[PDB]
Amino acid sequence: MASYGQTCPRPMCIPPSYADLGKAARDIFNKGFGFGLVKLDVKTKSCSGVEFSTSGSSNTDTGKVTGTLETKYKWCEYGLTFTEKWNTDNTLGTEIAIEDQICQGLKLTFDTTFSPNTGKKSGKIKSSYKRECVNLGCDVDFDFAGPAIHGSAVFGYEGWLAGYQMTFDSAKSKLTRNNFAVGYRTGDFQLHTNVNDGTEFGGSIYQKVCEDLDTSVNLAWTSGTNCTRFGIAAKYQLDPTASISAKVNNSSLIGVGYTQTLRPGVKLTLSALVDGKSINAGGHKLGLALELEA
Amino acid sequence: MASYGQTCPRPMCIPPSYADLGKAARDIFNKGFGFGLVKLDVKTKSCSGVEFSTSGSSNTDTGKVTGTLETKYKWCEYGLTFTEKWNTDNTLGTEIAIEDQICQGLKLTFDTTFSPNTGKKSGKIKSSYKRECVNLGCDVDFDFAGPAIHGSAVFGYEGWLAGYQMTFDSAKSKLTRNNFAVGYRTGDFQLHTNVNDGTEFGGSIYQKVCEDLDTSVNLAWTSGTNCTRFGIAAKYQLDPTASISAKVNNSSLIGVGYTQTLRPGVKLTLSALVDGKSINAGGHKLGLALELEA
Amino acid sequence: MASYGQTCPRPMCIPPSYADLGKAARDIFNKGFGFGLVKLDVKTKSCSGVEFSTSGSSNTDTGKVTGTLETKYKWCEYGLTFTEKWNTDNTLGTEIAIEDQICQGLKLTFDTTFSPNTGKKSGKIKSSYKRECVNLGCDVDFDFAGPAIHGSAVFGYEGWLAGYQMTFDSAKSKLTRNNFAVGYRTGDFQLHTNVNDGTEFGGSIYQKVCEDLDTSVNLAWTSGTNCTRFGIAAKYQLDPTASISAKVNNSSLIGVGYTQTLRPGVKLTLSALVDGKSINAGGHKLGLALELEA
Amino acid sequence: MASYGQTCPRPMCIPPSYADLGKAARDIFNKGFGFGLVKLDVKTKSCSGVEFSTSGSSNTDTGKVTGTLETKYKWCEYGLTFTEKWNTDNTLGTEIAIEDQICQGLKLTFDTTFSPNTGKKSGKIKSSYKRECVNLGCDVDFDFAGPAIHGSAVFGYEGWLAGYQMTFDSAKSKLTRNNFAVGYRTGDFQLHTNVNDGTEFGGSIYQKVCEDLDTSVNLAWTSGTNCTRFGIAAKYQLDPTASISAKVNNSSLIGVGYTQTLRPGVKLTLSALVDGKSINAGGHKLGLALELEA
Amino acid sequence: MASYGQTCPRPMCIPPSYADLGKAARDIFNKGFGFGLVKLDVKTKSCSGVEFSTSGSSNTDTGKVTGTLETKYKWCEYGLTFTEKWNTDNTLGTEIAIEDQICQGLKLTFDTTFSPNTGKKSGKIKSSYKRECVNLGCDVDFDFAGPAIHGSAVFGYEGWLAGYQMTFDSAKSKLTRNNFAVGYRTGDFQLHTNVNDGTEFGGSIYQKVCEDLDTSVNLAWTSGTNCTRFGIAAKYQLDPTASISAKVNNSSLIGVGYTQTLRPGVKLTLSALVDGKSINAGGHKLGLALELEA
Amino acid sequence: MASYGQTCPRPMCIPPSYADLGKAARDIFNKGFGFGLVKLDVKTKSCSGVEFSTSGSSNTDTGKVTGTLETKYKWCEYGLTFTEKWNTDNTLGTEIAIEDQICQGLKLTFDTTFSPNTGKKSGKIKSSYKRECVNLGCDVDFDFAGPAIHGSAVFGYEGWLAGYQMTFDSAKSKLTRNNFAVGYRTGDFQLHTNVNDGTEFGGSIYQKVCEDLDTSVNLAWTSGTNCTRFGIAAKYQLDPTASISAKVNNSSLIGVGYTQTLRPGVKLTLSALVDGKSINAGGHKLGLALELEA
Repeated sequence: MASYGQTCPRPMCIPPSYADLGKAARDIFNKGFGFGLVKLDVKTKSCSGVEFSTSGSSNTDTGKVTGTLETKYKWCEYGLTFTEKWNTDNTLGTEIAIEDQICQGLKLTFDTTFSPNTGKKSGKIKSSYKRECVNLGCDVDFDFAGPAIHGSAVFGYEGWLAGYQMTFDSAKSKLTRNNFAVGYRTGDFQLHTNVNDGTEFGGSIYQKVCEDLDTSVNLAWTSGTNCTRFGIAAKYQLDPTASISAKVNNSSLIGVGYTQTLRPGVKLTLSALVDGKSINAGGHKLGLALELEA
Repeated sequence: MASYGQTCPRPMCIPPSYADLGKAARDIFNKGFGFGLVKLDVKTKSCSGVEFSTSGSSNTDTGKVTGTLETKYKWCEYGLTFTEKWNTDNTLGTEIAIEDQICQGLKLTFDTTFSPNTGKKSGKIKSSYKRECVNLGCDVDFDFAGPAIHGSAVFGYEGWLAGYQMTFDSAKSKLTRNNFAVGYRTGDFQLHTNVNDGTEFGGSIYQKVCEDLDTSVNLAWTSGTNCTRFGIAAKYQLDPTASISAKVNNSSLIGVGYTQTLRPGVKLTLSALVDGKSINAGGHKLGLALELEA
Repeated sequence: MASYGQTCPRPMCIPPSYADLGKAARDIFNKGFGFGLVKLDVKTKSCSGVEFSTSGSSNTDTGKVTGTLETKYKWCEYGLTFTEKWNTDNTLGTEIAIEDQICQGLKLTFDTTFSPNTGKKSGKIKSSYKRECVNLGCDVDFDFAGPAIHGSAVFGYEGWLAGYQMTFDSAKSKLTRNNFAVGYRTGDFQLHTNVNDGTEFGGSIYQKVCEDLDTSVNLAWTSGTNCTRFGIAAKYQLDPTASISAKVNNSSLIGVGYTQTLRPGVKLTLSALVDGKSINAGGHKLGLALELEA
Repeated sequence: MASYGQTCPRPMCIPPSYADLGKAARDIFNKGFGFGLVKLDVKTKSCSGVEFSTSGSSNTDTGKVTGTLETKYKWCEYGLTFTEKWNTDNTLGTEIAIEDQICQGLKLTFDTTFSPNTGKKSGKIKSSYKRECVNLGCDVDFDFAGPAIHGSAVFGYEGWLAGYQMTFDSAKSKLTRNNFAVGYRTGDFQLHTNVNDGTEFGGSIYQKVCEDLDTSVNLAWTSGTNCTRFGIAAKYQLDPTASISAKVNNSSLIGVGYTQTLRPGVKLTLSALVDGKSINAGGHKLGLALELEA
Repeated sequence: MASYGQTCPRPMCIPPSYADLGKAARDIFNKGFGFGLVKLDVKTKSCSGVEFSTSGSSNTDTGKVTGTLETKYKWCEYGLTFTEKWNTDNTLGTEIAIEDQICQGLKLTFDTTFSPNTGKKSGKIKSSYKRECVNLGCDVDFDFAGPAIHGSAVFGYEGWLAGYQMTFDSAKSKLTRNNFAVGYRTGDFQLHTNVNDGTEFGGSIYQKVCEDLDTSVNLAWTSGTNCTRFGIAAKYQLDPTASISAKVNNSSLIGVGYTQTLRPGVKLTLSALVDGKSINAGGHKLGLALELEA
Repeated sequence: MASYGQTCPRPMCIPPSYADLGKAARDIFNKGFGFGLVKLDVKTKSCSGVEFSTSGSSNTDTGKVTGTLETKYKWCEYGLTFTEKWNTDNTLGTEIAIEDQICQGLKLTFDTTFSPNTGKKSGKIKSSYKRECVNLGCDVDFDFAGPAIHGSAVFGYEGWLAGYQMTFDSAKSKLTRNNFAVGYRTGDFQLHTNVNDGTEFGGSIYQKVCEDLDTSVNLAWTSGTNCTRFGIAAKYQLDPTASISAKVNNSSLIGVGYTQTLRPGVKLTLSALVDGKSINAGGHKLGLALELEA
């Protein structure tokens, strides 16, 4: 038996990171929609252990066309991942990730970025620990007149979750953000509630309804006022190579979308947003995306 | 077989004193850090049965430089220890300890102190009894318009602990403090919860994670309010002659430290505290300590 | 038979890199001389697969004494070399080289450097491919408001060589340097001619004369003028543990030097430069170096 | 046959360092006497490769009691010695020595010292080369507004010795001290003469007289005057575990001393100095020392 | 072989003390004559290690009869001599001598005297060192408003002698007397010349003439004048138990004397002085002495 | 049967001298304590019949360091003791004692002292007669404008004692002191009462309590007043090489002390005095003494 420097079970006795709380509900509301943009994603791999990914994007509301290119090298025998990246704003950088090299359940990542537009150099060091019933870590952001420290932890028991996230500014030695959350998760549904700085509140519901149907509800409100926001969304698997999705915001905003697999490895997504009830006499938006993986 | 005036097993079937409850977790949070101070510890011994110890200390937040010098004589054949002490505030004194002389598991200590700064004389008499599953005792503080009586006891069973601590003022014939605690201990972990006077509550978790890694969690809260405090700490053995430690407080205070053995008998410790997120724009503190044992 | 991702013969059917063109002639003019400096080179190895190297240096014309220390780890079973480095200007760094891991004849190197004097971080990624009759590659320099791209290639046939070297500045998207070279090589002699940016021209001759005698000639000139420079040098093996060298520059500068093996593994070098014809009534320089390898 | 980076014979075809010239005569005059002080030397070793040494000292003419403690680690397989040190003035430090690691006959030592009394940090780098008929080296002292360079060399032939020592101040770029010496050595006797800066002159004679008798003569004088100083000393082995010594200074100062081995590993030394002819009506001094080695 | 704290040969490779220079010539002129006095010397010894000596004396020119009594104890096993003394002027005292106890050739003596006539107490400490070719020492006289220091040394080579004697007054810190001498000695003759304070000069000749005949010459003169003094003396062994002596002074003073052994252990001496040429019509003097040793 | 000039039995049918009345009680109160002083006692003997004793002493309340040296010669075959003495105040002297030489039970002592500090000479003649049931004698003190006569006698019967002591001044022919005493003695206890000049009264009780325990009581009072003084003391043998003692004075003065034999012939004594009840806020005193007998 190999020795251990830390112990953990297989998922899902290990909780989500703070950032992942509510992810399933969020994916129903976010994935499948691309309103206002045209996106192009080309992914390829080589047997040498290198993956490539290029992502193009055109924003209808700015007229700007942008994109990012990444190359990733996977040292499977070491637990090391090396990434090279470039984008259209001439920002370039390198990322190095370490997994289970120090102790089991430990992930360490170094992110260094440079931008010749100004000559600015900056970066981040991330650390994350996964163990039975706990998911904890911290990102430290190194920049001019920084660093900033972003700590977090989630813990749980018998499907119940709770946790926090805090951001500190070391140039002031002050806390600038303090978020908290609670919830419950199982295979069929997830329930989440949270607060940001004691002022912004909200939550979400994720629910499996049928084998082909995933639904969710988002809630939000602001302390000191009577303003509340909400919405409902769903994703329906039409067939093995097709799906539809839609969502309705309390502000009468209705999103729709459709994804179709054209060929295994090839997926096409179309979507649109309508401003009710003034349609088509308002801010109608459309989107298109094509993804190809080799 | 020698006769007995009291009986006890070898540790650890004998519980910790009330004061020692949670010690392992506390050491992770306290040892290895010296923020704000420079400390110098010189220890020597002689084959005549005398040990000497001198401890220097400089506090960055006051500008004061202080220190203490002690001489200890060990009468190994009698179970008696005699200590002479002096410090920079001109306080001088004598301590006499008696171990297993009266009955097995019994420790008696006499502590007499004098300060020419005022001419004040005061002292303490301590008594502590160790037996199977019980650790009980009392310190009596003799001073002007005293004495005060500080009693305590811890008991346990199959790794479970419980106990109390009480302070009485004999000049009033009243109880002034009443502390309680419960917990569990084993080789791999310790769990402790306590209360002071029914108002201050808290606890701690000690956990061995890996052979080279010791971690802990501290909790605290105050009755009548919603104020809670907490923090997480760890100590990692980098190599046989080096270690690192760190701790994070809920108030965004991050402590770091490093200890290195320079030579067997010689240890160097460096540490610092950063006030997140305003760093370096806040109350940054550093520490340094060197210890030499002959 | 192992598969191949690239093919090459044994040297010397594989040409030198652009940087190595003319190396043999250059070594006669450079090696064996240390005018103006005192140098100390200590090299050691351990059976654990680690090599150490420390190099001290004192420059008579500045009064500065400097040096560098390196540690190298050779993963012979992987084709990987890991280097740690530090120097007197407080520059520190890490280098990782990969050889024949991707495909045969391919060398990849990652060079990361940090200097706390300013907090600056920078580095290089190098790639070099060796194949029958071709030696090609590129160094990319990543820095503030960079990167710079330094490409090169040498090719040949039946002893004949030709190649180029180009430097580009990606922050401008311009070529900044374009060097070209031609030549011929065999066991007994080498002939090289080159040009830098169409303005600086030069070349060299390497010739074996006798078993104990290596000689060479350097030539240079600048476009737009009548200024030419040249010199002649030689190295003579006096005996198995001793050698002498000398060189004469067209500007009447005469270099001399002597190397002696004191013990296998131990070499002592002395040298001097005289400013003719005003000697000793001019800028006379001396040098000394001792190298020990364990 | 192992390779060599330098060559040397066994002693004594390798001369003493400049500092060691006249050492045998000096030991007769210095060793065995401790006038005015009480000294205590405890030395111990452990099979783990660590040696410990503690030295106490009481000076009758100041009333001060002081001392030093050192720990030494011997990496016999590497040629490396690591020393940790502390003393009563709160000065602490580390020394690292390297022997025959670079090349044969080469010794390199790094000495770093810190004193919290002021917070001052300083140190030295030493280099010494031993070869047939030559002993050369240099100590560089790194301090505030330094460094100072202390160079030296001794050479010889057929028992004859000669050499020099020079100190330079790099903050001035000037020589501050220039010492020279000549002499002769054999098994039975040694003759030494020297000069410091052209002003202070002196010398010594060492002579074996009988198997149990070692004698010596010291001479000194100052340029520009008629002032001369001298003295004669001897050491006599009374028996295998006892010896006596004495010395007479031209200023009528007579030193006496006696050493006795009490047990192998245990040595006791007593000594005294009398101011002739006014005895006992003058500055009579006594000394005592005990040394124990385990 | 016993150890040595000092070394010396047997006499006569060790010179006489300053006070002993010329002693042989002086004995011819002094011994055997007792003009003007009657003397009685009784010496006894006991097997217990105690010697006694009583000396009576009557001076014809004063009419006073005096005497001294001494008791001496010889601690042969220690090298210690203890003497008790009393005389007719009521002066009493104690003397302690130490020989070869400290180091070989070293003699130390303590002389304490008391006189109830006045109640005065005073004394001397003497130190004398005998070594090959050197005889050195010092007497320190401790009295009211003293001490006085009387230093001396004699050295020689191949029969040649030279030396000095100086007296200092420590209450003034001045030299009060400075004597010098030179000479030659062998078995057959001795030659001595001296000076006291640069003013008084003189010398003597000792010569063996025949087996039964010892002769000598005394010389003296004073600086600043033409005054010289001299005389010639001789001692003749008449038979094994009888001898005659005589001396003539330049001032026409002729001394004669005769000694006879009456019985072994018993000696009778008669003598007279005649004032030439006015005899018997001048200051004629006679003497008588009897000595008995048991 | 030898003739007798006086007759007496063996002790204790012969009473103590007046000065020895109450000695056992006094020793409990005096011996074992040295408050305020450091004392050093070195005693040696030689087989030649000479004993030496040197006693050093440092008084904390004056800062003066003093001492005495004595040499004693024992003429065992004669009944004669001869003592030579010197001390730090430059007082010197001789003592001669005669025992049983005149008649049995008779002791005669001559004590002569001189001090060069003034030139003063003085002394004493003592005479003491021991017989069945009587102990009588007289000391005569001879000094300037003296002598003084100090007579005494003690007599007894069946354990009962009585006696007197008187001092007369012969320069006045008057009695100056007249002391009287009565008491009882046995092996287990002693009772004593006395009066000095009819004004000072007191007494003591000595009692053996246990084999290892000796106790006593002191009483005193002054005629004409109501002032009384008293105290209680004890000595306890802790073991064959250790003892403790203590005493309490009516004026709240508590003395403590401890003696330990370190080695046969070597004894170490520590002691202290505390001023009750103001401790430690009063005239606390400590003492130390070491005695070595060879």
